Amino acid sequence: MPSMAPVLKNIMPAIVNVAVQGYLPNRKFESIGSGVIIDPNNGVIITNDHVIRNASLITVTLQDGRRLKARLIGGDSETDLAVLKIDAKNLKSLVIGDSDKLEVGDFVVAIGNPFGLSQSATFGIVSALKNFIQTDAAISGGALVNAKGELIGINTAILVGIGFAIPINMVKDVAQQIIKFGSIHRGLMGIFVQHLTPELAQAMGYPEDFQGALVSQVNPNSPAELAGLKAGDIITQINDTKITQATQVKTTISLLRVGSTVKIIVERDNKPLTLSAVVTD
Amino acid sequence: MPSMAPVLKNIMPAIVNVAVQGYLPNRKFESIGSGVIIDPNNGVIITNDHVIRNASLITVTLQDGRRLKARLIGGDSETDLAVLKIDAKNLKSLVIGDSDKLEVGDFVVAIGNPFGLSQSATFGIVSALKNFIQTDAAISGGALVNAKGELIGINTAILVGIGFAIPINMVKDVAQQIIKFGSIHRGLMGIFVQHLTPELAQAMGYPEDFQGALVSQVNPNSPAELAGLKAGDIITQINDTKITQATQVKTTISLLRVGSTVKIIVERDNKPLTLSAVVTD
Amino acid sequence: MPSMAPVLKNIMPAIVNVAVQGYLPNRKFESIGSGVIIDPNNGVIITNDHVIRNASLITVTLQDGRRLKARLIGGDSETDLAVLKIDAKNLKSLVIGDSDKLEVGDFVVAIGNPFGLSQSATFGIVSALKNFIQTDAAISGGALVNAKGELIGINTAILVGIGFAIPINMVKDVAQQIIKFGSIHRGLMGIFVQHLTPELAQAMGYPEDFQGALVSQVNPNSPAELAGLKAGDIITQINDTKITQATQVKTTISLLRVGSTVKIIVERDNKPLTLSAVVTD
Repeated sequence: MPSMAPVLKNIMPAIVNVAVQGYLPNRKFESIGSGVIIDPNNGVIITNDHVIRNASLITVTLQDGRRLKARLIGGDSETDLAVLKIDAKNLKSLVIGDSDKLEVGDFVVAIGNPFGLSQSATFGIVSALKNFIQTDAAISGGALVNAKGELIGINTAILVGIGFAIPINMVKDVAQQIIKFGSIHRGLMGIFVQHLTPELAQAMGYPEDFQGALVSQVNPNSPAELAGLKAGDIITQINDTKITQATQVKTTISLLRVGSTVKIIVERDNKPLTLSAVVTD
Repeated sequence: MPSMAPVLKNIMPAIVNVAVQGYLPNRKFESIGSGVIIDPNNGVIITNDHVIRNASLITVTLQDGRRLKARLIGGDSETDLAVLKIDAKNLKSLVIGDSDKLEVGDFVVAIGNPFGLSQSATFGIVSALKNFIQTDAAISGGALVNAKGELIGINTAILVGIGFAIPINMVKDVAQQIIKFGSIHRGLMGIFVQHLTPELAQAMGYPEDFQGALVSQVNPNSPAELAGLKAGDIITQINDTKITQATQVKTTISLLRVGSTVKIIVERDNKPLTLSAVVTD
Repeated sequence: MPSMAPVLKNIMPAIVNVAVQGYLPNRKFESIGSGVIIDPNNGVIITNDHVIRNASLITVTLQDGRRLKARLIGGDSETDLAVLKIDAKNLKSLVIGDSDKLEVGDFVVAIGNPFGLSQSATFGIVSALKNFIQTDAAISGGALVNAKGELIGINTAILVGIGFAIPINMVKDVAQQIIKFGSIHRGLMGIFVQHLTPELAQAMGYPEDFQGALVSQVNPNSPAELAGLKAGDIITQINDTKITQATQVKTTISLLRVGSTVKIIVERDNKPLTLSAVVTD
């Protein structure tokens, strides 16, 4: 008589209810969702972008009951993710798997905490892997877990029998990014860029006066890594455009069609480099 | 290649289709549902309250085909349950489990008989245990069964991916209650009360002239059992109110807020007793 | 940690996307579905009737990517099935099971290819076997497969939690029929009839001038097989009606109520035969 309770038991402490006493910008509301703690030490919670939208107040009911004060570390509408910290003790966490293992047909359960007093679970499979995960489990900002009961995704209800989650890998990338900066910008060919602060600039033996976008992380098999591009590079110049702003790469790129051969001047180990690169529909 | 057919085979005889040739009170209708036989000897069927609502006629198609005459033993809108008896032979029944075992994540199948000629089955898990069972199996008055294929719930469609059932324990409580009386009233802190008939009154060595509500059954861990209250007690007096009516306890109680310290004079073994008790939101 | 990926891997080559550049009869459209290859040698694809409805163009994206030209071999609105051929090489196919094995409760996965670039999978069980298969897997013209990952059905979305498929047996019957003729007519008591062409007529040692409907295949336990009727018979005469047209059997039959004792003069091995037969509601 197989059952999913055995693993569910294990992975439900690390689920939190989330209430957002917010006003609606120039009428009150109370948006409420669920969330998940990925670091128990630094007490990091993840949740939906849209839940903490317009948040004046941010409160996290633990599973053991501890109603709490949360802090918006950061957001990512680009993937509806959102990072929070709660200052607290005796916090339990359960395992994170690796999305890269996800086959379709793999069994999952979507878990949440819609009412703070409690739990909630649905069942289906990985339906499709489009960067969405698709699933026939019913739907948010909660855990998605595999048949081993490992945290492999985070749930995001949007616009039926079609659940939708975000891989925990992609979700770790934005989080850890958002933690380390007012972060997560995303740009060309699966790369993550940040602002080259003076403090960074010089930290890397460069000058404070020096400028570019800072390639923070290049995701493998990205046309960027293909283009020869790595983390710690400083895009000085996409084509004719002097890149001295981090969000230029994007606005710059967006205004160029697919099948177009682009020249990124990166600045690595104190020397310029053109990089043969290519845009893709 | 695991499958649920093996147990389903076993537990489908005990499923019945139910047609209700009723009129609609001062236009005909024919409400139709499914039902389940819990006692094969006394030929007891359970079903939904709303199906037999306005029933002039009550007919039960067996699984083997025997269209039959049923009798409304009793109802319970309070939990949409409803108890019927069919006078008949060679009746088969399958196992009843224990709801108290139900973990969330546990696999279930919801079964029915919407067309009398036949069968119907859905799949999901125990989602939440609020006194509702929640489930992602699609939806009534039919069996819900565990992965061992045991009868653990009864289905009740109300007002999406959210099935809803009633635990077989709770369902046995009301049934066996309804059988033994024109029964099931429910009242304070998970207790069941009935009318102290003369016949009961004296049966318990009391007088016929004697009055109170008869505590018929106190459910464990109820604030009542906590309050010191047991089955066979006769609530003579909640607070200032002389309880000589069985439904007083309720109307009496309902008109008192939560966190309020209440005095039930019970009459046990021929002596009065105050009981320190407490209401709860 | 059981999972369905292992079998899904195996059975996804044989899934095709299907685009129908059609006009709408006296405005363009592009109806698009999924389909499945049942014969890899003759390159036979099956799909929905309604997808290729009004098809001016018929194109089949393979799973490996090969966009292709298809040909409408034939249709069957009577069961929404439709048969196509694509002229092509290196084509892979996965196993076909036998619907007759299908118990309710049996696990299935519904698979498709709604976007040609890709895959898509849902999960449920065989709910009911009415000649429809009912299922709680979400929904077309795609594979339905058992827990052994065998092709046991084909999907057909019509007019909620109620998927609907057509058994692969029934689906092989119409296909192989449609292949061998401008075929599939269906008629009395689970029999399949075709036009007695001269070429057939004489092929069976008969005359070219000779006429009747050709009983092409009598399905077992059909009242026809019960009526004494077999494949290769030539219904010369249902009752008073001279059957010399193949679709007469139908129009003939349809205009006769249930519980009526019918006389089919068949012509077998060059001799007439009345057959005692019976219609059924």
